[PDB]
Amino acid sequence: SRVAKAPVVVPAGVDVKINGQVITIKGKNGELTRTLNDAVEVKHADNTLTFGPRDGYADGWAQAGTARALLNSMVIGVTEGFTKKLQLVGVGYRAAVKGNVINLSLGFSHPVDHQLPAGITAECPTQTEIVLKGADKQVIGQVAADLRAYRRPEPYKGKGVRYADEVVRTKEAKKK
Amino acid sequence: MIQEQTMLNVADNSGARRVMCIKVLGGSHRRYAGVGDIIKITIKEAIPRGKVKKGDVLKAVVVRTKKGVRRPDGSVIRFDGNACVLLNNNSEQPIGTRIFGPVTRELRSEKFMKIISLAPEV
Amino acid sequence: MKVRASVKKLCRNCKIVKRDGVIRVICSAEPKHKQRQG
Amino acid sequence: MIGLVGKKVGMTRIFTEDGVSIPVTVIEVEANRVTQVKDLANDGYRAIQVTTGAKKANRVTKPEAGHFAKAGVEAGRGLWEFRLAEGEEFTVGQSISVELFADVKKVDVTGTSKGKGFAGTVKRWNFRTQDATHGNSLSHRVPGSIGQNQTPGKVFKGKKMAGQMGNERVTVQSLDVVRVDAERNLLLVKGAVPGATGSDLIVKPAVKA
RNA sequence: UGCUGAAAGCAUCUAAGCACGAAACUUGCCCCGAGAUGAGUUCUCCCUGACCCUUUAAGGGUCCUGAAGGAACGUUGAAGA
RNA sequence: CGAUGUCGGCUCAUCACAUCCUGGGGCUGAAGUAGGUCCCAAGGGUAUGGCUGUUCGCCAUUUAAAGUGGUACGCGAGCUGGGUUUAGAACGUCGUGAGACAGUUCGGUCCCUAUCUGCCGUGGGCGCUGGAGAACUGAGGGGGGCUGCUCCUAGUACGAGA
RNA sequence: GUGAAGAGGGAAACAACCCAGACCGCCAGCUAAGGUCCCAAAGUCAUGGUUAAGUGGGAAACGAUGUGGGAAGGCCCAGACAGCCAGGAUGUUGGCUUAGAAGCAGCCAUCAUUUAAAGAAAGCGUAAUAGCUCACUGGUCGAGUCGGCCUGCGCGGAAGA
Repeated sequence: SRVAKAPVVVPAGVDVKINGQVITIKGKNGELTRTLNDAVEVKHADNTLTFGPRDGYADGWAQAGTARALLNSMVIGVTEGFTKKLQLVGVGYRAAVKGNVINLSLGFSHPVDHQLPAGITAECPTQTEIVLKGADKQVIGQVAADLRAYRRPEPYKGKGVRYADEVVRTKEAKKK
Repeated sequence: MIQEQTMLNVADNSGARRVMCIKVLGGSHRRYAGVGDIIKITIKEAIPRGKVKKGDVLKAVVVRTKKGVRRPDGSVIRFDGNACVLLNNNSEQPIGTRIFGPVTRELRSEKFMKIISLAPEV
Repeated sequence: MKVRASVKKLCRNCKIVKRDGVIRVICSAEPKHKQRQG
Repeated sequence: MIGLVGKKVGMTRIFTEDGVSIPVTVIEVEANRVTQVKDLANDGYRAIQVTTGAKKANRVTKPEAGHFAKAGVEAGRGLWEFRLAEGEEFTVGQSISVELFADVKKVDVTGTSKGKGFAGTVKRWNFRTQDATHGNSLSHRVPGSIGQNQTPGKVFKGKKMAGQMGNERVTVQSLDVVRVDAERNLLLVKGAVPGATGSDLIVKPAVKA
């Protein structure tokens, strides 16, 4: 019990429209998103959002912290979002976006042809930069990890979709 | 049909009269050959008044078989015996100068681009 | 790989995890360490 | 969608300057009545009746003509109800003939098979039979059975076993068209088709590439 | 392979919860198949008797009148033992 | 012991595994092309001739590729009857000797008028609640399927370069 | 001892093992070992304790932040653990051997400072410099946290017909 009673305190214009178990959210940076849970009971006021136990179910304050976490990650989503961190690396490798589909040249005999889930969009401010925009913290991290999954870096190559965070694996040997 | 370690008849001059077959080459896992297939040959007696030597290896093309040519002319085209024409084992084209009979336009296959310069049906 | 039987840990560089009955050691000193047990 | 029925008439040659004479099979077709559709009124099945078969009755089955449309009754030698999918047709009267078909380039062809002699195992599966030279009495071509050692107490039918063949449908997902006459109802197709002269066939425009 | 996140204020491919993944599996399409007694579902067709006897919410008999269906002849078949 | 035809071959099923090419992914004292080496995966593919009665093994020649065990040492009322251990005989050795012998070799007749269960085909009966004619659905079964080269990816990735 | 050469009751089918001994009968009747959710007659009993594997219902060695009872140690309420912010410097060129050492392939010594504060050692990054994560220490949230012991209980570890 460290944050499961902590009231979140949302900014002005964040209204969090609630119907029993159903909680919906919208704001100046995020289009209408729906959430649903059966493990913990949620009550809301003008700006203070409050989770807690259910009758007949056990240890509810240990789930209320998790239920608070994923919802407060949408409060920031619909107001300011997250900073850009996803990039593309490799010779001739480039991205473009048309509606819900990303066209990606990755040294393959097809252009990957990647489609987005619901409540997520993509932008490339340069041919090597990828900006994923939604309201759920999960969908952006799932699609980033699915873009990451194409070929993966390879130990002497280091090429594909990567983060703005250096990983401590690099080879420089040996030549036959 | 067409066997290894078995003699084959010659259909051109100065290349002896019977020559030994060692490999039937050709298509995927194939243990036989027919008209226009290529064969690996070895010569032991040579007949030294021709153009071939004793103890040497050659490349040949099948020109006569009893089964003959099956598709391109709307009728089967059969020939007499079981016979081949000898070719240069590197530089291609015939080593003799008097090919017997008309031969056939079924020899105009992807394995031959210069054969069209010869005076038979090819 | 090596499959081992029951393995003790003693290295700060291994950020070890467990999933679906198998252990991943997640090394950056020798990334070829891959034994499925711990 | 369209489809017709006909018979195998025989073999012809179209000729070329490339020396090939090219085998081409002749079929004569009949016009299709397309009298009525069965469409979801009771039970989930959908079907369109082409009928077209007409045989002198004496004889000839009753219920396979027991729900004929408000037209002159012609039954026997064909019904061809099959199955319908995503066709959104007229429920009554959508008749067709060969002037709707003469522009077709490739067809899908169906017919029925007959037995290969005794069938059994040899002509059923193309198997080899045991030899009779310097061995074997009365045990050369006998059809055999699903024999296996009893150590498991149950039988296993994994060996391909004796029985009957044919009496079923056979089909072609694409065949090229060669020659057409929409006055003689002739459709000439590239190469060969099942059966011999006078055998019944079903033909429609191809949907496979 | 993964996402997000508690137990363990970190971290975590599992706890609550969400996305993937094999040539195989369930399936596509072709054939056989409801003896599938778990007896499914549908289209079609047809018969509108009296009196008597045996304790019988069921049978037995004699005539009256007869339907869908069935039996089956020898010409016989690519149905073929 | 008051009777279990044993090993090799021809013929055909059933189960499994720490895998020969194929699936999905990593490692190298892996730059790339390839072989190699590990994990899950046993669904698909699964060489013949030569010496032998066979195998092991050696040998020959192919190929993408030439994996294996268990089952009454899997199946002799399907077939075969060479191996081996009771007819017989010979070359040779050895014993005082009937003879002995993986010391060889040549041979030595393993068979059958399917009762009854199963399987295949094919007739006949019967419960589905008045009786018949014909279809639709699909519990369930069978089929699926492995591979070189070559065009395209691209002489791109990697590499003086090959 | 038991069967051998013993009926019944119990025990998956397994002479022996555990109850108790088998003259005959009844519109009867009590307990023994054993059992009492279904299947199979009697508690899905009352109460107390522990375990969460879906265990127990095959298993050795062994490893890992699964869990009650009991007794103690280290740290701890200007304050612990985890975390985030901030440091990552100097005396000093680390002595011996040497090809070879900025602690970090062999050997093993040995003291301090600037300071709110930072190691002749913990582990890397190199040609060095840089720099990075910790030790140590400061700021800050705020109660148990660590590693073992006794008595009990989970998890896998664990391949063939």
